[PDB]
Amino acid sequence: NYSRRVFTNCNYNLTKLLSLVEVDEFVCDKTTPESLATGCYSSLVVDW
Amino acid sequence: FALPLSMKSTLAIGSAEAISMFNYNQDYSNPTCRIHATINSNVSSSLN
Ligand SMILES: *[C@@H]1O[C@H](CO)[C@@H](O[C@@H]2O[C@H](CO)[C@@H](O)[C@H](O)[C@H]2NC(C)=O)[C@H](O)[C@H]1NC(C)=O
Ligand SMILES: *[C@@H]1O[C@H](CO)[C@@H](O)[C@H](O)[C@H]1NC(C)=O
Ligand SMILES: *[C@@H]1O[C@H](CO)[C@@H](O)[C@H](O)[C@H]1NC(C)=O
Repeated sequence: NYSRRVFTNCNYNLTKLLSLVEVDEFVCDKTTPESLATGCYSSLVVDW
Repeated sequence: FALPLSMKSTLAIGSAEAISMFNYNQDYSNPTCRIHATINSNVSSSLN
């Protein structure tokens, strides 16, 4: 039972998530974590 | 240099963390091999 959030019409500070955790592995396709914090999106779906 | 294996994903290609943006940015224009080695205390006592 996991939860999903969709963020639209707001400015995100993805550093807040990454400076609070330590990353053990990232798997990306068509993007990178360096470019996930700089690009502009239509929506941002987060499942955790 | 010295770095733990818990941060082995911090040196990976594309990351928004402090190592790959302040400490070590790797040049991928040439043939490279990043070896995450480990030296135990028995070997690292005669060669000091
Ligand atoms: C399964 O997860 C959902 C959401 O992740 C939980 O639903 C929330 O439940 C709380 C309290 O019951 C409510 O205040 C929220 O509004 C609910 N959110 C949504 C989106 O429905 C649900 O409780 C979880 N199930 C169990 C058994 O823990
Ligand atoms: C190092 O070698 C000795 C034998 O001289 C051995 O007893 C010891 O267990 C070795 N160290 C490790 C970490 O295995
Ligand atoms: C380091 O270890 C070597 C072992 O051959 C020894 O000769 C040397 O004196 C050591 N260096 C020190 C204690 O500063």
